[PDB]
Amino acid sequence: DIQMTQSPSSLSASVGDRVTITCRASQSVSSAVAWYQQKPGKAPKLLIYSASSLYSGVPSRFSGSRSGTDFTLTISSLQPEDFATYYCQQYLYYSLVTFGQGTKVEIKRTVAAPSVFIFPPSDSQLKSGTASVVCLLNNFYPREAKVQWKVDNALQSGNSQESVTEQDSKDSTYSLSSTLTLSKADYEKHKVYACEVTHQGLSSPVTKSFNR
Amino acid sequence: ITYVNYYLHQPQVAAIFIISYFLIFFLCMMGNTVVCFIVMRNKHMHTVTNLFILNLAISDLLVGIFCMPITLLDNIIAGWPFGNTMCKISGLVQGISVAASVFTLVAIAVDRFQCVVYPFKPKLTIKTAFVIIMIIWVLAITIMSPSAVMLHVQEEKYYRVRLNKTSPVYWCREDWPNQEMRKIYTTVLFANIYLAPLSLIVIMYGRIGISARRQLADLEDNWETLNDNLKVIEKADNAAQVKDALTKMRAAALDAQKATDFRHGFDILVGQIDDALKLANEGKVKEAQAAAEQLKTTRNAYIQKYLERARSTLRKKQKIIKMLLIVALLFILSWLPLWTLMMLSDYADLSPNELQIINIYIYPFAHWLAFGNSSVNPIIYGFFNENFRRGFQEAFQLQL
Amino acid sequence: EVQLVESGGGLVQPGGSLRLSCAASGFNVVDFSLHWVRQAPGKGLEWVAYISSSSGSTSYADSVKGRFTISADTSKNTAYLQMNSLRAEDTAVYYCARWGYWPGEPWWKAFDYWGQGTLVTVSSASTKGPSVFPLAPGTAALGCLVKDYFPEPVTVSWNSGALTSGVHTFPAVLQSSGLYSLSSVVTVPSSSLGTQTYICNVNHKPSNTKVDKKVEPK
Amino acid sequence: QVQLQESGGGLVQPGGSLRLSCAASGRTISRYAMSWFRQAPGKEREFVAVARRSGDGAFYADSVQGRFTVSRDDAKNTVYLQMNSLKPEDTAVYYCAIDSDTFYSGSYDYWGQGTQVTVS
Repeated sequence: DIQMTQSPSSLSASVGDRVTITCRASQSVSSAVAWYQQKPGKAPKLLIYSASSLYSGVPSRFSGSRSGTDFTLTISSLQPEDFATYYCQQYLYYSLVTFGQGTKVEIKRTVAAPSVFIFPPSDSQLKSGTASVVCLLNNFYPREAKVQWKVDNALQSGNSQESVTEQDSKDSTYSLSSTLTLSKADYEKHKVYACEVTHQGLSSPVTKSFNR
Repeated sequence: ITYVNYYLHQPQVAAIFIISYFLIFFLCMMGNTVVCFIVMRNKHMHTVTNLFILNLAISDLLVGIFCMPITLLDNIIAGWPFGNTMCKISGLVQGISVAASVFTLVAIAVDRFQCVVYPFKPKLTIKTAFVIIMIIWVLAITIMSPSAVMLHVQEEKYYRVRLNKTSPVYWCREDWPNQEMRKIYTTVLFANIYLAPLSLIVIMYGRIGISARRQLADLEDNWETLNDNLKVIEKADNAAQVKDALTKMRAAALDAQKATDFRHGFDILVGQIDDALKLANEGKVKEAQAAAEQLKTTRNAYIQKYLERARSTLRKKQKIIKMLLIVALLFILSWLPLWTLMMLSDYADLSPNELQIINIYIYPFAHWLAFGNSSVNPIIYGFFNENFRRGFQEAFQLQL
Repeated sequence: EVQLVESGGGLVQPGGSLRLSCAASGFNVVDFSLHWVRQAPGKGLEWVAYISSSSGSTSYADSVKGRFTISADTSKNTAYLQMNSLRAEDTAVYYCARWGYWPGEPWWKAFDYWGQGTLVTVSSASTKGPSVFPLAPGTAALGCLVKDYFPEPVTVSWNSGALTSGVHTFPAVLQSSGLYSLSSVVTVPSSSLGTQTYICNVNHKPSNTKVDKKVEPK
Repeated sequence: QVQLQESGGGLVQPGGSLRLSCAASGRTISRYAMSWFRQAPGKEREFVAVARRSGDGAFYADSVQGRFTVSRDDAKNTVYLQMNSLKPEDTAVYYCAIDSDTFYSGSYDYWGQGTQVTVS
């Protein structure tokens, strides 16, 4: 019931930066909030308890503080191993625990526009009665691009599913793949299939199309 | 070529001047003597702030002995009857005491800032206060030794004083190589001694006032959150808002305990909120209310005494801060005419008539106000402390 | 050294039953309250339940009330979370965490020690092998689509691991039919398209298939 | 029905400094992201930088990274592009842009005429 809102979900920062994560509680709980760090594939680790006290063994760069119902975590020097997802939990009673929505601290990088490719379905897949077209966005840093599928200048919804990789270890850039799946009967109806991409690093949308 | 009588002022104005100076001298003497007697005689009085108050009394005594009668005799008589040594001693002592008073006020304000805004920090010891007093005196010595080391009495040939012995008049003034160095030294002294400590003291006392008021407001809010939510539980009909009331009580109890035997009572109170919270979670409200009704017994037996005693220190702490603010403000207001008259006569190019009016009617008044400030601090201390009033009665009864 | 270890998490049909076990070493479960906190794939942590065996006090989240039951056996020093009538949104990684008792530091240190977490998957899909399909292509992209497989784990390599530069294997996305789809792409110079042959080898251990599909330009 | 005007520019020697500024009239800006683009003779509208909403970072192209700085003043509904160490490769027409997506998807619809910045 005690809503715990962790607004700065997106945090792009570089090594040595001083990052700050705020957390807002609905009710006026005491200094009874904790900050946890979770790296992908692992369990959360206690970083801060009692809204100000540093847990034993964790680096001293992390520091939390409280003002009213506003609890803020800070990393003075963002070490390369500080890139994880940070969660803001309130522990007022045993049965009243509400974590925050989590903030993913990523590596700051220069803007790169995605390179957009389109792949029509293979005839082998057509033999199975289904056709999946796939549009690939390659090496774009800000994970905010939007892909729209146009089939004879018609925009569809509910049939396109996309997945984005984690930030690359080499160049710290994201890659995305959007698959639009249709039946063969619904695929042979139309001839032109296009994926149109909008990116913050792109002046105009990049449209890659193929004719069937 | 001007003959001047030994006495210059009219007998009536001279009489009122000397009687006013004698009145302020007697007030300063009596007040500082009784303050020193009170601080030395009663062992419970000795603290860091009281030690700095004793230092202030010592500086005011130095002003009263080495600066006030000498200035009065300088004003009543034409020129400077005393030698160069007496004049340099008087001026140097006045400057030393001004600097010592300013630095002691700054130290007092810093100590109370640590006491109020950051009470978790350890309190300064008597030895630390004593070494701070010593370094303050050393700083005053090294900042206004140039006035004493560079000074001389100059003879003016155009005015000769006679009773039936005629002799050219003498006056002691800072004989700087040029007025530029004197002006820059005076301005830097004004900035380091008056302006910057004024701003620091004002802003720090304001921050103390903010910090002092906030602590009591939260204490009252947490106390009334526990009290009013208890009435909610008694009047609640179902277990949803008993849980909500118990949730509000728990946060307030944790907050009140954080505010600085006392923590043990909050340990029991929070545990009973948990005990009532378990019953509310199980579903039935009737036994949760009964468990909540026993929180009143521990609230009365462990929290009412905590709240009334925690409230007591807060109120008493303001009065000391207010007294220190008043004595700081009165010091700053009393020395304002002297510094502003020096600035006006140095920077603001005025008419020769304006400077003539400044020297005759404004300089003696500003000088009297600054010297009369030394007799004001004991009055403030006595009227803002019941302990000093008891010391006043004890000393008067003992000696009379 | 204290240590929470979770076990019992496995694939179950919707409406089925499961029993997670949290073994606690180092400390005794009498002196600490044991909490179950679940994290859905791609989502955040959410508190599920807790038990305090000192007082036997149990509580559950409103989303699992009446469907999960938490017990604690102190003879074996373990806790159990029996999850029955499991729904499709109960699939998640469950962590067993340790929260001390009031007063003092043990309570103020909330969830200081967690377990490694065990993953439960609630779906009615059956174990079936994937269908690998080619994605015919300065530089050009080239990959293969590995779709219609269950359960989640599947490995895709290129040229038997010889090709690792430019290879992006996207996370599997749960289809509307309960199966999974994945894409493995690689960006290679356009000159290599005409000469070098590219093969993606896809291995699905649960279905014991090692289909390797070669991709060619058009 | 919303337009946005850009100022600054001119002839600047190499290593100089310019503070371009685009102010949008007719709509609020604090909820959006304001980007700066460059068009050089024979070049197709190269991205320069972008300032997201307050509390979010400001991102730059690798060409202008470390030299340009995009500030954002929402009191006047304006964004500034402080350019420092202007090399002769920055000679281009600079456009401001405001994307209609609050999720920063880069949907640019209002651009403006741009300001010509010539470096020798």
